[PDB]
Amino acid sequence: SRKTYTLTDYLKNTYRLKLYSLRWISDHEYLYKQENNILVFNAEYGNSSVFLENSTFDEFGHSINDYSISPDGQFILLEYNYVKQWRHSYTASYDIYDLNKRQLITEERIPNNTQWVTWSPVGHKLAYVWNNDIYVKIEPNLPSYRITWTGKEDIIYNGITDWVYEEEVFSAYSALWWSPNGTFLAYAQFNDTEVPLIEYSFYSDESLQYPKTVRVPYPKAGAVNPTVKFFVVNTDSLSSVTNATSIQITAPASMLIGDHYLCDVTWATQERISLQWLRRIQNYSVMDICDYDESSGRWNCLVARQHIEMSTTGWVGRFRPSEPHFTLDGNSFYKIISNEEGYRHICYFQIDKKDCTFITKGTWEVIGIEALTSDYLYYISNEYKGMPGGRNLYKIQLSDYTKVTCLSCELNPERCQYYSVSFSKEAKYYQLRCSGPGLPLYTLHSSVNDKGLRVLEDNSALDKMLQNVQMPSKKLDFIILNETKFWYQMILPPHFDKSKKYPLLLDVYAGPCSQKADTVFRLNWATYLASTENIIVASFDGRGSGYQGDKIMHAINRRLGTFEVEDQIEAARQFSKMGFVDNKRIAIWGWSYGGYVTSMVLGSGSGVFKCGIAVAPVSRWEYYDSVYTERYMGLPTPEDNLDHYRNSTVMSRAENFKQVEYLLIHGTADDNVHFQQSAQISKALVDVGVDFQAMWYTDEDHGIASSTAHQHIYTHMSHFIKQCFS
Amino acid sequence: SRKTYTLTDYLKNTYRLKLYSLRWISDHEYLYKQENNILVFNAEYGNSSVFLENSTFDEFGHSINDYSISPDGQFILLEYNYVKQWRHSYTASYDIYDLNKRQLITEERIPNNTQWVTWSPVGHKLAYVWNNDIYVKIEPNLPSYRITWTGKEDIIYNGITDWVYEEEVFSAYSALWWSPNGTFLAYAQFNDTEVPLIEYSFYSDESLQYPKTVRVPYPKAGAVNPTVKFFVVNTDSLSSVTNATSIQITAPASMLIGDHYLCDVTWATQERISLQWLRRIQNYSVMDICDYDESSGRWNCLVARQHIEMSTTGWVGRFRPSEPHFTLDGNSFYKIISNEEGYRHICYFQIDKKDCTFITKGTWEVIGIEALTSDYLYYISNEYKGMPGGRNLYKIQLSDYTKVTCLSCELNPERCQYYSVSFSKEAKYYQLRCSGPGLPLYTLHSSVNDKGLRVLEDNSALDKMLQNVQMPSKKLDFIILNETKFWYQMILPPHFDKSKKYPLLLDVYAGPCSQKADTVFRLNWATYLASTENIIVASFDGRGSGYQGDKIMHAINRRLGTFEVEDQIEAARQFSKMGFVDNKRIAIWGWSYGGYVTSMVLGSGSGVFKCGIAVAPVSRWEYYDSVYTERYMGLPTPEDNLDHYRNSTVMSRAENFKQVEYLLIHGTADDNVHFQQSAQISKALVDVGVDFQAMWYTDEDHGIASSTAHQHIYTHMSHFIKQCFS
Ligand SMILES: *C(N)[C@@H]1CCCN1C(=O)[C@@H]1CC[C@H](COc2ccc(C(=O)O)cc2C(C)(C)C)N1
Repeated sequence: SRKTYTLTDYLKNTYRLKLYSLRWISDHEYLYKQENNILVFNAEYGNSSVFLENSTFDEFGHSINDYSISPDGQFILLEYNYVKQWRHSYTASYDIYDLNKRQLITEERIPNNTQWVTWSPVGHKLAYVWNNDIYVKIEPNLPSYRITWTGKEDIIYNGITDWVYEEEVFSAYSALWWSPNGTFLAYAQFNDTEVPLIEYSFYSDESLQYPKTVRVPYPKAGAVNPTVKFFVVNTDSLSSVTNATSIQITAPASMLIGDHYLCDVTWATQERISLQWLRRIQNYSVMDICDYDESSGRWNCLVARQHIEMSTTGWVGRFRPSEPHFTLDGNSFYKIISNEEGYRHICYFQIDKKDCTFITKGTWEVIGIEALTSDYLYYISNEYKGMPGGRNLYKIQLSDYTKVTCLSCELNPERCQYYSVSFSKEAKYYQLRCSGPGLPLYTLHSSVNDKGLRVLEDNSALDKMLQNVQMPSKKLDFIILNETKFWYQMILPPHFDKSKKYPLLLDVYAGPCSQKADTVFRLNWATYLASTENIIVASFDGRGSGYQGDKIMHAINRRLGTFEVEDQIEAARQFSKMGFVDNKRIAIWGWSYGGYVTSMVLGSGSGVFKCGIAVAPVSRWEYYDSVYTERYMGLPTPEDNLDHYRNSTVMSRAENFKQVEYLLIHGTADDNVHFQQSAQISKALVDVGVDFQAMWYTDEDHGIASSTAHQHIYTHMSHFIKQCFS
Repeated sequence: SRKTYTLTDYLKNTYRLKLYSLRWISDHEYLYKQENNILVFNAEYGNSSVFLENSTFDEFGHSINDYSISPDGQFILLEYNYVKQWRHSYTASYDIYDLNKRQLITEERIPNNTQWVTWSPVGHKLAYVWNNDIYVKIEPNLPSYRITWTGKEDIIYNGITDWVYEEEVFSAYSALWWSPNGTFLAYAQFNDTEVPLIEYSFYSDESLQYPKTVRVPYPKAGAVNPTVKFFVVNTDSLSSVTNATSIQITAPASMLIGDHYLCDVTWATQERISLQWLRRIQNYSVMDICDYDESSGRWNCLVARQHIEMSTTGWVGRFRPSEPHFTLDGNSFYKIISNEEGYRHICYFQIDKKDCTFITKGTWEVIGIEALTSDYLYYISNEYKGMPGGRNLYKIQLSDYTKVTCLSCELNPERCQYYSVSFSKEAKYYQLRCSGPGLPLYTLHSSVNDKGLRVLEDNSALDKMLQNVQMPSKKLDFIILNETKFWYQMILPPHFDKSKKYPLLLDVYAGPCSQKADTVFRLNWATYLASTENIIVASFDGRGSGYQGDKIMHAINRRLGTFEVEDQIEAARQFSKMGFVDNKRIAIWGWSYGGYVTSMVLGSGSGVFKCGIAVAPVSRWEYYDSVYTERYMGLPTPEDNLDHYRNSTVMSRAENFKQVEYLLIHGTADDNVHFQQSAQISKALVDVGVDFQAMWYTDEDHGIASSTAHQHIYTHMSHFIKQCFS
C-alpha cells in the first residue's frame, strides 16, 4: 500500500523537520526569527511582540542572509554579499540599522569583504576583522580604531584563525574574545610565513580561459606549523591620535620549549582570563589564569594558578582540552577531564589548588557542562539506561554532589532519549531540544522548579505527513567483543521480516571519538535505502569510538587504520550471521574518515564485502593536516611513528581490491582532504591492474554540497548500490 | 573452433608485427639495428658485416636507449638517462665513442640534461642545446663553442621549439638546421615572455607530501603568442677567444606588420636557404630565398625570390605550407600546393619566376614528394584506383610530365595498397614499406631500372601465427552524400554473416585533414572488439577529411564542430539501415578531436547512439592552443569568429546527454588537451542533472600511455562497451 521515502524525497526535501531556533537576549526574553520578521518572546508567559517588521528592509537593495541584534536591542547588524571560504570562514558586507531613530547608519560604515564581526557582550561596541587586521567601533556611527597593523593575507592573521586552527581547534574563523562587560578585547595572532602551501586547480565558470591555482597555507603531518601569539587590548583606552597598545600574554615556559598551540580561551571575570596551551605532542596541556594588573596595565599569569592536564594513554581531551566553567567570583571552576578510571567527568578546581575533586563518576561520561549557577551545575550525559548513544540534561547540587537530578529522562521516555539544551542569561529558563528517537520536540522550562512551561514545536505537521508513507524503523543495540560490548544501529526496511534476508549496507565513519550509533532521528539517504530499496543500513562503533571512556577511545592511539577498521569488519561479520542478512550482498561506504575506513576495509582481503564507496577519503596520513593527524599518530619521523604512518596507507592494500567493486569519489577543490589523496589511490589501483568506478566533482569541496553536485553524487551512488545488490 | 584475438592479446602484444628499420649512411649502404648489435648492409648484393658488436658497451654502466653514428662512421653518439617531456621533446645524457681508436671520449663531454643533439650532415661536427643555449663542437674531444647566451627556461628558446611550435608546426624539439656540407648552422629563437602559462597539479609518487604545480607557456586561442627570430652562424668562424656572430634573417615586411610564425626552413644549396612564414591568420604565407653574401657575411633575401602562397577557401597547406624540393643548383624547386580546382599537386617553380607550372593533376592528391634526381621526381599519391585511402610510389620524368610510372601499384595488388618509401643518399636505391591491407612487407629496389632486389621482411612468422586465430576482416568502401562520395571502413567479425545483426561501434577522430578510412593493416583494440565480442567497428571520413581536395577538407573552415560531426551522425544512420547492423546497439568513441566529436554527437539529440566514450576531448575551442585552433577557427573576437567559438562547445549540449550513456576519461597531467576541458564538461553535466561514468588518470598525459594506465583504460572501456551492448 501507498508510497515510501524515495530518493527524490530526500534530494528535494519533501518531508521537512521543523525547528525552533531562539536566541536569548536576557534572562527573561528570547528572539525568534521567521522567514519574514523577528519577534520577541516572554519566557514566563509566552506572549510576544514584533521586534522589527519583515518590511523594514524591502528596498534595502541587497539580499540579507543574516541579522545580529546588539545586546542593547539598540542596533541591528545586517549581513549580505556572503562569500563562503572554508568550513566556518567567509567574507561579507555589513550595514548597521539604528532602532532608536529607525535610520540606516551611512557614516563610517563597516568595509566590504569583512572577515569577522561581533558585538561586545553587553553594550553596542563592535569588533571586526578586515584585511587580517582588527578594528574596534565604540559607536556604530563613529570612526573605527585600528587595533592591529601587521595583517597580511596568507601570512599574519589578527583576530581570525588560519586554515588549520579554523578546522581543527577553534572550529571558527573568529580569534577574538570580548571580556564579560566589554572592557577588554582579547585576540590571537597566527603567523603562517613558513607554513607550506597546498596547491590545486580551480576551473571556475566555463568563461575562464586559464584554470587558476588556489594555494592555502596548510600544514601536513610533520610540516612546519603556524606560530601563535595572544594579546589583550583595553577598548576604553582608544584615542584616534595614538595607536592602541596591546598587552601580550606569553609562555608558558613548558610550552615555549617547542612547538605548541593555543587551544582555548575563556574569560573568568571582568579582569581574569584563562588560556589553555597544548604542545605539538598533544600529550600535555597547560592552563594559565592571568589577572589584570591595575597599576602595570599588564596581565600576570601566576604560576600556582597553572593547571597541568596530561594523558599517559593518549591525547588530551576528546578533540582538545575541555573548557572551564568558572564560579561568579572566578576563584574556582569546573571542567570535564578524564578519570583515573579513564572516564570523562566534571572535576571541581580551586584556581590555586593543585588537585581537583570529581563531582560525578561512573561507567558513562559527561558530554558537556551547560550552565552554572551559584546553586547548581547543569550538564549533559549519556548515563541514563547506560546508553552511550543517548543524551540527558542533569543538574547537580553544588553543596551535595550526592543530589543529582535528571531533568530530561522522564519527559517522554518513548519519544525522547537525545537532548541538547539552551539556557537563558542567568539560567532562569531553558529550552530542551529532543532530536530522537521520535520526531524533534522543543519545549520551554523554568529553572526554579524545573517546571515544563509549554511545547514550542512538536512537528505535528510532519507527523501527519509521515504516516502516509512506509517509513523505516531504527534498531539500537549492541554485540560483545572480547568482554567489551559495542553498540550499533540498523535502519530497518518497513515491515521488517526477520525471516527474509536483506542486503546490508554498512554506513561508516569511525574516526577517533566518533559515534554513529545513537538515538537521533534522521531523514537521509539511509532512510531512502531502507524504505524504497529495502536495504538494511547499519553503523557500528568499535575501538576508537567516543563517550565510552579512554579504554575504548584511546585503543587506536598512534595506530590509526588498525582496530577501528578491524572492528568494522568484525561487526559486519556478526551481522552476516544474524539470519535476516544476505551475506552475499554486504556493502560499505563512508565520507572523509569514513572513506578511509571503507577503503582500508575493502583492501583488507576479508572478502566480507562485495562492494564499497569512498567519498573524499584520506589515503595516507602524511597528506592530512598536522593538528589532527599528529594528535593520534605522533610525528612521521623514524624516531617516532613513521613506520605506522607508512603501514596504514590505502595504496599498500591496492592488490586486494581485485575481489571487490569500488566506487571512488572526490571534489577537485577539496581544501580539507585534498584531491591528491584519491589521486594516489586511483594511481595505485591502476599500477596493480584493478578495475574500479570513479567520479570527480570539479570545483566542489569537501562537502560536495552545491545543490546540483549534492543531488548528483547521491543519485550516482544509488545506481551503484542498486547494481551491486540486484 | 580455436581462439580469437583477445583483449589480453592486444594489451600484452602476443601477436607482434615485425619491422625493418634501416638507415641509409650513403647511396650504397644502410645500417640495420638489432636488439643487440648494429650491422652494415650493401644494397646492391645484400651482404653485411658487423659495424659494432653488441658487447662493445657491456660495462658502460648505463642503459643506452639509442645510438647515432656520425656521417663519418668515425663516431657513435650514445644516448642514456632519457627523460621524456612533451610529444617530441626530452632530455638525456650523451657520450661519444671513437671508432677509430675504440675509446670512450672522456674530455669536454656533452653535459647532462641536453635538450637536443645532432651531427652535422657530412663530417662529425656536433650541435647541441643545453639550458636553452646552442653549442657547437667541431671535434668530439675538443671544447664546445657557445653560440648563444640568451637562453632562459620557459622564456627564451635557442635551437629548440617551445610547447606550441613543438606540437603544432615543426613536430620536433629541434629548431636548428645544418647547411648541406655543414658549414652553416641555421636556428630559430622563440620568446615566450608574455605567453600565458597553463597550470595543473602533478601528484608524483606517493612519497611526495605536497602536490606540485606544473606550469608551461601555452598560448590558448586568441592569447599572446610567442615571437620568433631566425639566425645563421658560420661554424667555420668559431674561435674560443671571441663570441660567435650570428647573422639574423628578418622580415618579410608583409609578415612583420602583425603576428606571424616561422613554419618551414629548407636549405637549397651550400649558401642558399629558404624560409616560409605564416601570418597569425593562416590565410597567407610567404617564402623567402636568401643567399649568403660572401663579402658582407650577411644573408640577403631578394624580393623577387619571394613566393606568396595563400588560400581563399581556407588555411594554407594541410597543416602548414608544404616544404620545397630544390634542384641541385637551387635555381628551381617543386612543391605541393592546392590546385585551381582545389586539389594538391606538385608545382614546378623557378626561384625567380612568379608563376609555377603544375606537373601532376586530377581528382586525387600527391601525399608527398619523396625524392628528386636531375632525371626524375618520386612522389607518393592516392591516385591508383581512385582510392583516397591507398598510397603508391610514382615517378615522373622531369623532361616529359606525360611520362609517369607507378612503382608500387602492381608489386602485389592484393596484399599491398599502402606504401611509404625510403630512398638512399642519391636515390640509387629505395626501400618500399607496404603496411596493408595484408601484413606489412618490406622490400629493396634499385632506381636504375626500378628492379626488385629482394624481400627484407614479409612477416611470415606472424602470418603462421594469425592463421590459428579467428581474425576479423576489413571492408573499405563508400556511401554517397549530396552528390559526393565519402569512404568508410568496417572491421568485420570473423565469419561475418550479413544475415545476422551486429552491434556497431563508430571509431571517430574526424579532425581537419584526417583519414580514418584506409587500407592499412592494424592490430588494435578494434581488432579485439570484432574478433572476440563480434562487434563491427566502423570509421567514416566526412566533410573536413583530407586527401580529397579542398572542397571536402575546407568545408568546415571557421566552422568546427558542425559538418564533421553531422556527417558522422549521418554515416551511422546509413549504417543502421544496412541489414547487418542492430540499430538498437550503436556506440561511438574517440580520442582528443575524436573525443570532441564523440561528445558533440552524443549531445546532438539525434538519438542514433546508445552510448559513447570520449578520451581527452576538447570541450571548447578557447581552451586549445592558438596555432591549431585559429588555423580553422580564426580569432575568438566579436569582430571575427567569437560567435561560432561559443556555439561549438560541448557543455552547451549538456541537456541532451540525458538520452545516452556517457563515459568521460582524461589524464590529469595532459599538457596538450588540458584536464580543464573535461572538468568543464562534467560540471555542465552535473549542473543539468545528467548521470554519466567518469575516470581520471592521475599524472598521465595526453597519451595515457604508461604500461599500466594503457591496459587499465582499455580494460575499463571494454567493460563499458560490453555492458552497453549486452
Ligand atoms: C574527514 N572527516 C577528515 C579525515 C579525517 C579527519 N577529517 C576531518 O575533517 C577532521 C575531524 C575533526 C575535524 C573537523 O571537526 C569539526 C567540524 C565541525 C564542527 C562543528 O561544530 O560544526 C566541529 C568539529 C570539532 C569540534 C573540531 C570536532 N577535522
